[PDB]
Amino acid sequence: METHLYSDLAFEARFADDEQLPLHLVLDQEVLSNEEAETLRYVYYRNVDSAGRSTGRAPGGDEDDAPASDDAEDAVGGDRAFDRERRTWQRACFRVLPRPLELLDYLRQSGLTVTLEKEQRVRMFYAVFTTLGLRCPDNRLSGAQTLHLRLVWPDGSYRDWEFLARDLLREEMEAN
Amino acid sequence: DEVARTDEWKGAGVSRLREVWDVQHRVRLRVLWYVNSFWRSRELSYDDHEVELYRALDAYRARIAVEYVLIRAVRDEIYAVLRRDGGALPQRFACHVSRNMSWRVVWELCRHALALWMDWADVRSCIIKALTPRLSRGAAAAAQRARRQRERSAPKPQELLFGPRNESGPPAEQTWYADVVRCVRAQVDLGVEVRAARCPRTGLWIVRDRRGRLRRWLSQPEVCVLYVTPDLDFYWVLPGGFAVSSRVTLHGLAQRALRDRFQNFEAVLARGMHVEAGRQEPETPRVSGRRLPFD
Amino acid sequence: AARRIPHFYRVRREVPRTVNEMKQDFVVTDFYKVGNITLYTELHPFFDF
Amino acid sequence: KRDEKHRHVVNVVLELPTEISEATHPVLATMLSKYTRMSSLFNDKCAFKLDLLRMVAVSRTRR
Amino acid sequence: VAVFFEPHEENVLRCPERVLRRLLEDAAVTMRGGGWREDVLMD
Amino acid sequence: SLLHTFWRLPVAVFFEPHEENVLRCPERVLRRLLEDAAVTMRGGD
Amino acid sequence: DYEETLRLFKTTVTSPNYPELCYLVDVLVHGNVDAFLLIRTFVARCIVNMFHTRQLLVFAHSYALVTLIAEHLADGALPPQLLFHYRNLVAVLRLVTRISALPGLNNGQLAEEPLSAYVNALHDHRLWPPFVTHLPRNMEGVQVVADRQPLNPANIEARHHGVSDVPRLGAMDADEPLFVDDYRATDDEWTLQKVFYLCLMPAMTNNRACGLGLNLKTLLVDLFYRPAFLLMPAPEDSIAAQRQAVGEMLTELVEDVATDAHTPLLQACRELFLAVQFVGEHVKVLEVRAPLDHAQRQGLPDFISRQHVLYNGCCVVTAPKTLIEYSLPVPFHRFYSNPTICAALSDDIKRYVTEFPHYHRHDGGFPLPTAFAHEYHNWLRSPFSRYSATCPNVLHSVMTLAAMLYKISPVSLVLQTKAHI
Repeated sequence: METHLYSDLAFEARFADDEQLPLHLVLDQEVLSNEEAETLRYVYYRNVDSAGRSTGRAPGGDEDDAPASDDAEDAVGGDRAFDRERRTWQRACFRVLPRPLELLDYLRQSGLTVTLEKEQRVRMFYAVFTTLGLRCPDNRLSGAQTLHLRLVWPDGSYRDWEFLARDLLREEMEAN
Repeated sequence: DEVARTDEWKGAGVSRLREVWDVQHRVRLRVLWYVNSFWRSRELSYDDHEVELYRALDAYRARIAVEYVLIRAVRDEIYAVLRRDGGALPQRFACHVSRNMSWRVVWELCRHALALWMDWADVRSCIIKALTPRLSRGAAAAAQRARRQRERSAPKPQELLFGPRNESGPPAEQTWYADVVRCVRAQVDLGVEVRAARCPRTGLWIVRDRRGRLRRWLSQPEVCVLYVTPDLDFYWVLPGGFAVSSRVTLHGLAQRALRDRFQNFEAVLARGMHVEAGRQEPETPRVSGRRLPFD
Repeated sequence: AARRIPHFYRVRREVPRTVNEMKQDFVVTDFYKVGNITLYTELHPFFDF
Repeated sequence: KRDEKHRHVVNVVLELPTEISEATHPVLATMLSKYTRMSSLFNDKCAFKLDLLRMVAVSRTRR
Repeated sequence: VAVFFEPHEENVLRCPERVLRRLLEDAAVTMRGGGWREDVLMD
Repeated sequence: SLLHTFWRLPVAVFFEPHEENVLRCPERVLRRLLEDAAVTMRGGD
Repeated sequence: DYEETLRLFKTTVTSPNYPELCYLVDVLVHGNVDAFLLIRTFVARCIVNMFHTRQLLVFAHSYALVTLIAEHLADGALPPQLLFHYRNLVAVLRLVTRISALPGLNNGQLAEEPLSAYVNALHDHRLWPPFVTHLPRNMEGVQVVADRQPLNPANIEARHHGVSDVPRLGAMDADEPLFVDDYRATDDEWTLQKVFYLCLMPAMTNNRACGLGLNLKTLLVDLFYRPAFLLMPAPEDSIAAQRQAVGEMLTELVEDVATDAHTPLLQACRELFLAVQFVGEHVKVLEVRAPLDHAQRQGLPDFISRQHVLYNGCCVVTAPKTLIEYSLPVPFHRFYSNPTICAALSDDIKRYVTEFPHYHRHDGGFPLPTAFAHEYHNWLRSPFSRYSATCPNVLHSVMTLAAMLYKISPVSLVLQTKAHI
């Protein structure tokens, strides 16, 4: 749970420049296997706006909008395009808990107090705690914003999923 | 004395626990909300106008189609070149054949195989695996170097007699990826790795297992195979080694879409990695539940 | 699945026999002989290979 | 007009003989209102026939 | 004893016109039908 | 349908399947494969 | 001593003249207590007639019917000896569940589970009976799949008996929503059901049973949609008139088996008709995915056990003959894949077996479809099928199959070594 606290402080420190707010997640056997959880190297996230444009690219478009050319010597705008694409991903902190646990009981074993509307227990073989940043530049955030989650393992393989802001925030934002 | 942020973070605690699925409903994860997050103090506005969601869904649809449009491009190219040459196709892979065979039924089996491959092709097909290394950064420079080596003029006697070694050409054995479709019991194997070399006596292609054994599915009548080379040349081969040859064009897609869909990842320095590049890695820094933690 | 069951048998092709099934027809004494092909898989009492 | 809808759903969907009608069968009369609102599934007459059968059965039970 | 013709570069296989027209009509069907998989996923 | 051939005469085969590929199959097997694939393919707003 | 009852069970489950009406009653009742209570009088007459005129105890093929007959028809509706046969069957199940656990040492619990669940898979809730009638109360770590993905609570729908439910009847052939009976199976009856289907049935039948589903939508429409049943009063003119009234299918199914000197054919068919309002849906096959317990998960923690079960179906011992058109054979388990029944019910399977006569055997060597053919991920593998193929039809064979289900985990090891087994 230290990862969530540190990430909250870090995002608070960076909010003036980044305009990204923190989002705390828990992962278990429903998203990754035990081996994948034991060998995880990095977690990366990307912000995508309502128009399908990634945050890290130029607002007015790029040379990348042009069609590809089938020329091996050109690759696909090779080095410059590779640099532009890599630039849009951002790295997040994470910690792995490799043994079966009950989440609420674990949180109460730490210093946290827990008070839910319904206190149903949730049991998981393992847990990965990570925090992702969601971008809100205008101090407004649109429900159509999309967020991507990437997990990377030592051999360089990766797995991607994407989420849209409505599912993440519908009742939570309406509550505030 | 003052109070630390960690103490109030602990005492304030959480009050939320919610399950969120991804857009395609493949994966479910839980979100925790802390009542002491700085998220609370901001003056935040939120709105979900319908047209923005509609546009977002259209963009998401566009993101998914990138692989399937490429597969369809390969298929319609196959049909176009087949129409262009009037259905007459030459042997390109080494295999012995007999004039007494009823080639009409193997034509019919080829048609069935085309239908089945189009039914089963996926993101893990040989096309995507073959083009993915092209997106790596070293790829463009390597292609420039290969072209400059390929077309240099013949050495004069001086350079043969004096100075450096002769510049080595490309290796004779190549690495290809293939999609294998079997009809008799419907089964398609996508993205299989194969080694291709050209026979000396006749300039045909010979394909081998990565362990060196000969791949034998030219001899099996019920299977057709699609090969893709790193130069993005593809062969659609029906048994007997007779093939349909064309190039995998991809100018129907923007650079951004292909690139951001499946550009390869590149690592950053972390625990256990040598600071020098290319060194032999030590053991992987696993964190495990079988053992006591090292501390 | 229930409707597709006839379609599986519609094609008259036999299927390979699984290795675990092949182990069952050796008698108690010739299981240990060199004629038992499957011995290279019998590594652990509690697990299958 | 509910008359045309009732006659259609009685003579085409249910395919009932002329001997049995809405006047003679109170269960059918009660069921007609529900069936009319479901204009689809009319190509699947078996669902309506089976539902009528089970409604008659539940009518005859001792409860 | 079975006898075979050994491989070469100039030996070709020819499609009869019936099979060719069947393939072409299948191509037209596939082109116009538009049963694209991304549509299925988004549906 | 019939293939054209460069070599005017055929040759016998003296090699095992693990070193050179040969397309050989009886006519009956070809017909059976054809019909089995035919039913399989179909088996697979 | 239950030798006589088990002998009669052996002779009835292997008889080729087992009346196919029982399968129809089984699929209609489908373990519903209210459905059985209405049908009770029909079952008593059917049992007495079928025992007297044919030397075999009837409705023995179904666990639910056997238990319901045992508990509900003990009031005096049956002669004492037949009731005692059914009581002996349920007592045999109790004896098996007595041997399966270790009562002298199975106190306590470990990681939320009874210590008995660690010892024998017969008590573990992750193992399902091959034929399922209700969902289990315990699903704490198990997923069930109907089409492609595990069923969420949103995808599970509750049946509504006794009221109009035509949209459900329209969806009978669909797969994504699963309709349940609003009951849930307790752990004890779950274990007893597993005993009946995994231990008793294959031991007595020697792998010659099979599962089938009935197209009961069309079947019931073709069977009961008559003026005789529609104009049922809140006419028994003559036998021939009743034959013409009920139709050929019903007069073949019911007449000599369920009618009586005090109950003509027409009112017997009317009695059968009253069960229709429960009906249920068509047959479907479900896949069960479950990681093992926290002791068996030490090695290979990513292993997911795959397991296939039959819903809305029934276990049959003979191929039905009157209901051939409406019957579908479902070979889904190495205990229930009898090639003879499948060949009788399906022409494609008949051609397949004709082409490959060696597949006709009953030792589990008959090829299952590729969907079901996951040998290594199943709980029961080849040795079970071989033993049930060779075993004699005696009480001991049941208990041997029960004891083969003892688990391998270290907890099971310490438990059963401490008992000096």
